[PDB]
Amino acid sequence: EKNVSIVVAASVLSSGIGINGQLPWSISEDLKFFSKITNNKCDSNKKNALIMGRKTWDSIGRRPLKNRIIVVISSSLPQDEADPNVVVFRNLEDSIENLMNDDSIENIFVCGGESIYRDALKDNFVDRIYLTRVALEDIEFDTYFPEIPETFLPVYMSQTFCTKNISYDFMIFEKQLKSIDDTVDLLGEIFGIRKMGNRHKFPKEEIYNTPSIRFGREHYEFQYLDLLSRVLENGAYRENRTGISTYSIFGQMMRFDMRESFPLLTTKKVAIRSIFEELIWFIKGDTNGNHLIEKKVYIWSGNGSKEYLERIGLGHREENDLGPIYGFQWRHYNGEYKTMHDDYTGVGVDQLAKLIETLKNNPKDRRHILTAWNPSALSQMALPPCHVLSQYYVTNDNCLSCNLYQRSCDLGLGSPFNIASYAILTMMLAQVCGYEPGELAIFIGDAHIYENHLTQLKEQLSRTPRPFPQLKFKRKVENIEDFKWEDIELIGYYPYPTIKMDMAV
Amino acid sequence: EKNVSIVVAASVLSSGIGINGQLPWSISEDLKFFSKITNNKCDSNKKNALIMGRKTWDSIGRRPLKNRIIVVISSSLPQDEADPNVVVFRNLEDSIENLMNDDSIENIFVCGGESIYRDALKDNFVDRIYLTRVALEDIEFDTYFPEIPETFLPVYMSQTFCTKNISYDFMIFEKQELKSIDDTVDLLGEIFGIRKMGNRHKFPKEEIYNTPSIRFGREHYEFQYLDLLSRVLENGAYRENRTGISTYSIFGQMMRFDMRESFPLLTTKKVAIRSIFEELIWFIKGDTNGNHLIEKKVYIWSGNGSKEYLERIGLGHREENDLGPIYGFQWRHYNGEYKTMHDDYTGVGVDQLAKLIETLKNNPKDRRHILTAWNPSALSQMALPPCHVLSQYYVTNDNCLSCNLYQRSCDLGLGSPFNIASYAILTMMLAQVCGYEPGELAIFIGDAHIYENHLTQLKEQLSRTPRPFPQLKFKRKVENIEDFKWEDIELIGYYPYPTIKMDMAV
Ligand SMILES: NC(=O)C1=CN([C@@H]2O[C@H](COP(=O)(O)OP(=O)(O)OC[C@H]3O[C@@H](n4cnc5c(N)ncnc54)[C@H](OP(=O)(O)O)[C@@H]3O)[C@@H](O)[C@H]2O)C=CC1
Ligand SMILES: NC(=O)C1=CN([C@@H]2O[C@H](COP(=O)(O)OP(=O)(O)OC[C@H]3O[C@@H](n4cnc5c(N)ncnc54)[C@H](OP(=O)(O)O)[C@@H]3O)[C@@H](O)[C@H]2O)C=CC1
Ligand SMILES: CN(Cc1cnc2nc(N)nc(N)c2n1)c1ccc(C(=O)N[C@@H](CCC(=O)O)C(=O)O)cc1
Ligand SMILES: CN(Cc1cnc2nc(N)nc(N)c2n1)c1ccc(C(=O)N[C@@H](CCC(=O)O)C(=O)O)cc1
Ligand SMILES: NC(=O)c1ccc(C(=O)O)c(NC(=O)c2ccc(Cc3c[nH]c4nc(N)[nH]c(=O)c34)cc2)c1
Ligand SMILES: NC(=O)c1ccc(C(=O)O)c(NC(=O)c2ccc(Cc3c[nH]c4nc(N)[nH]c(=O)c34)cc2)c1
Ligand SMILES: O=c1[nH]c(=O)n([C@H]2C[C@H](O)[C@@H](COP(=O)(O)O)O2)cc1F
Ligand SMILES: O=c1[nH]c(=O)n([C@H]2C[C@H](O)[C@@H](COP(=O)(O)O)O2)cc1F
Repeated sequence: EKNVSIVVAASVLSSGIGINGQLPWSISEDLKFFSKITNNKCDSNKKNALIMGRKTWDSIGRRPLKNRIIVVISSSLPQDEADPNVVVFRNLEDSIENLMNDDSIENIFVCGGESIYRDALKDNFVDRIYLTRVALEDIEFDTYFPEIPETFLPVYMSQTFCTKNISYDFMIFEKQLKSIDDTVDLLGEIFGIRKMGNRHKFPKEEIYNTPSIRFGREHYEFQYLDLLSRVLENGAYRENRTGISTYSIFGQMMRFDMRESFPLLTTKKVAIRSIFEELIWFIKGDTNGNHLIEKKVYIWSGNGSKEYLERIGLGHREENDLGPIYGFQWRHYNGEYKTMHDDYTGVGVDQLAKLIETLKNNPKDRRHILTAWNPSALSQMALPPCHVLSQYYVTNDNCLSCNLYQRSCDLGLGSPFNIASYAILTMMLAQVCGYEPGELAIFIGDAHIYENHLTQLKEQLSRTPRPFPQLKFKRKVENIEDFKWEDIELIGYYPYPTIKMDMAV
Repeated sequence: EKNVSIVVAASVLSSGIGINGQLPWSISEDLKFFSKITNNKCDSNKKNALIMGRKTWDSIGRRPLKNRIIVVISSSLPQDEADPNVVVFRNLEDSIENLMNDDSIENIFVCGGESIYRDALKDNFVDRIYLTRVALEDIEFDTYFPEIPETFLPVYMSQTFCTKNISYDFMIFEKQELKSIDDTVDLLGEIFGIRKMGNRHKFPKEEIYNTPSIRFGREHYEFQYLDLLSRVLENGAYRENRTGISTYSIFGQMMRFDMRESFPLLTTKKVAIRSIFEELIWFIKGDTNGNHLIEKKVYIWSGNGSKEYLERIGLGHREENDLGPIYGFQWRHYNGEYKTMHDDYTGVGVDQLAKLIETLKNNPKDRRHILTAWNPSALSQMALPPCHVLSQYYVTNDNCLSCNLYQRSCDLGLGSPFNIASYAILTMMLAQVCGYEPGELAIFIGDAHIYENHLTQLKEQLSRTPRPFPQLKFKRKVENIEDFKWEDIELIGYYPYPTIKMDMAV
């Protein structure tokens, strides 16, 4: 009685694993993972057994795998005894004799074959599942990994990795002291909200995304879903300037890798083009909302209407003249603002240009900072800056990381946009300055969920995350303002359906 | 064979537990903790046994404790059989008969007596220790808890709690003698190098981890600082900076501290709290004259305000200690045209602090309570660009004031404890002026680094197990935030480890 694990690499949506007798992809790291997971053993005087079908045995050239024993399921292959590293059985059931006798076999791996997978899961021989989720779906398959039965639950989901612009994930499925916890519970019974742990309660299972993954929430999309869960658990019900009240907490953070993937949420289709258009609108220094409306981007329409402007005391302002906001403090900080039609070339401090110059002239400098919080101009703005401050860091291996402090975070609408936007901005700065993308950390003050999003976000929490996509630039620009939407290629983005959520004005 | 736990409340330094036959303090929550930990059982048809000495039995009025069975060790008390809730034994060894027979006893607690504690530890009967550390040392004791033997290791240390301005901690000591996920993660980290982000944030090795036996119970929020030190020592890249002293640096970290039940002043090192207050009130008043700090015997800004340093950074025209428009000039006169430190700036610039107070007490649920010091127009005029760059403030529904701080650059040896204590004091001042209670303090850090001439010192600091945080109280309620004086601050129950000298990088 020992352990049996399926090892498979399947596509993310349709679970395709093969085409015309070979693999539909070439990922070296996935083969290295197969090797290390099938060689992983405890007793040096024992070997592991790798069960595979006959066509799979043909796929690997009919040659043995070093240090392991291959078990081929075939009804026609001659039961040869010459090779002690390869043995043939007439059916999968008889081949499980590695359990009964043969104490020199430590662990068993079901290594390939749609038929082998299917009748190993149907016969309930499988204890564990090592699944490599590959983000390739618009290709041809003829062999599929069967659907994982409900008796299995996921216990691990790795970060997204990238090979040849292909995103992939690693997941584990499993078939399914107290004294410290008791003392903490007693202290939390004695002290009420006086104990800070009671103010940061762990989210209940009903609001926790994929709860069976307890210790292996490595995929960095969990940094967003778990913040959603924390707000749902501990969020105080509070009113704000809009008619829609929120559930709010104060002081949170999220980390995202940008070396091996692009942090665009997969549990919901995100409008990446509107994000890019808003970001390039910021970079060019523009505050004219009509330039966004003309490009079919309407995210600033609510905060730039005649009624809203007259209500907040800017009735003199033109229709979509948002005032000195993001991109006017970026390029013309402390500049005397008049209208959106005037020429501001030369006035104010160009934070972006000085930032680029310092990033490529003094990388280890600790002052790479871009701010939008200008107390002298807050009254002239249609909306004070939400993503308030950002800092940039050049690693010793020439990667560019970004920190963002955001004073107020609409988790339903604003947060995915902010994640993708500052990811794109860090990538642009890295290309312009000759670096690679690093990490993205977002520090949040008032993180809140609007009450008219509760149905939506909870729905989003029911969807198990998929591996992040990749984002590449088609050309190397000479100035950061020259980026165009056609220059951006989004590779391997297979999200869940769109979740409509109304904005609070 | 069942579990045996000592339960004791002792002072933080000398381990005093009694005086003149009674307790040297009155902490209700600690008695409630004793009750809940001695009543905690699994079988409803069983009871717990509480072993105590005879003088201890006199201290509690010689009356039984509800739902439990008291075991009194005495050589003269009559072995009465009338009370089934109290039983007497002639020695501690015979009283351990609860193990051999009496299956109605689930757990055993050694509940008091210096002699009982001492010969229960000497006889090696004790499995666990529940210790309440009380921060009271300048009083008289006649009864002490014996030294914890080396066979015990701490596994839990709670946050600091406050009762009647007295700080205390809860700790657990234990006597000592799935893997699939870990193996898969290790294999992925072998395949991918620094390509796997986990390998860029490696868990600190035991040799640089403060009190390593506390694995799952690092609740004391001083661990938020020591663990950041450890993370920098583990993953910090060796980097040069504008000073001659290189650092080990990482990017993107955070620390949380409670301010409702304690004051986050580090205990693993004696911190100059007076200099912190003086610098903070110097900021609040709008002052940029370093001589005003030097006159009060505070020399933290001398290095960045010398004639040589000013001439070196291009401010040779500037007077000796004229630091320029820095912290407290952007607070009170933001975007104001700076001349010298002697001129009158009353009215010029934006008074961020005043508007912050007005908005905090007029619109508490507003999401724009922000104080910034990063002014790109004035960076060149500053003797040093702002480190604690931006701060935001939040009013909870229960009328508490919490603070978030983004800090672009963090000297963990010198600057970080000062920043923690300083923004704690500032949040408390704002809370008193606006009529709230102190809440939480979160610090978000960009370049968190350790200067290489601090490595020995901080390592020394990492060898010291943290003590409970002290309390900080104000003696009077001021009418304006600028009226705070050093005499107005009372620091109660601060018993730190000795000072660790560390030189500043200019
Ligand atoms: N992405 C991944 O992880 C993997 C992908 N693949 C891909 O999948 C494809 C091959 O898999 P697949 O098409 O399913 O072929 P198989 O690997 O399952 O091999 C099938 C053969 O196994 C024997 N066999 C299967 N079931 C039985 C049974 N119940 N009794 C007796 N013999 C049996 C038969 O051999 P016989 O005809 O001699 O009787 C059968 O022809 C290839 O493209 C391969 O590259 C393969 C492995 C892993
Ligand atoms: N902070 C805390 O957690 C606690 C503090 N305390 C404090 O400590 C003080 C009292 O404790 P303490 O002074 O140590 O007195 P004790 O509680 O240890 O009681 C001592 C008595 O126990 C009996 N005894 C002890 N050892 C033996 C033995 N080997 N054989 C027979 N009898 C024995 C003797 O009783 P006899 O003379 O009858 O033979 C002895 O006089 C009080 O101030 C109390 O408030 C008490 C409990 C807990
Ligand atoms: C059966 N098969 C197809 C194949 C391809 N990718 C997979 N990926 C996964 N996650 N799981 C599988 N079962 C799997 N199977 C295989 C099996 C082994 C090798 C192989 O060459 N293995 C070498 C790998 C050498 C190296 O890259 O280090 C080894 O030593 O195990 C190739 C294809
Ligand atoms: C022996 N003793 C002194 C005393 C005081 N503080 C301590 N604190 C600790 N952590 N551990 C001790 N052994 C301890 N002992 C005691 C024991 C019980 C009670 C007592 O009144 N217990 C009630 C608690 C009453 C309450 O609700 O406050 C109970 O139900 O157990 C008081 C003093
Ligand atoms: N289903 C989806 O998740 C989804 C699909 C499509 C879009 C799309 O715009 O294409 C979308 N995003 C928005 O509507 C949207 C709107 C505005 C801002 C930024 C902002 C400016 N002022 C704001 N004031 C408040 N209260 N809150 C905000 O967020 C913003 C960011 C995003 C969401
Ligand atoms: N560690 C101890 O035990 C200890 C004991 C006593 C004192 C004391 O001054 O009494 C002390 N603090 C300082 O020396 C000190 C000095 C300066 C600043 C702020 C600052 C301004 N410019 C800085 N440039 C750099 N690189 N780094 C800084 O921190 C600062 C804060 C603190 C530490
Ligand atoms: O980039 C943005 N990110 C964001 O989260 N908001 C949300 C935050 C808040 O829910 C709302 C307005 O913030 P406040 O009402 O505090 O002024 O806009 C707006 C943006 F433009
Ligand atoms: O309040 C302060 N906090 C702080 O951490 N420093 C340290 C951070 C850094 O080690 C040094 C100079 O920062 P920088 O070289 O990035 O300008 O001052 C200075 C302060 F005044």
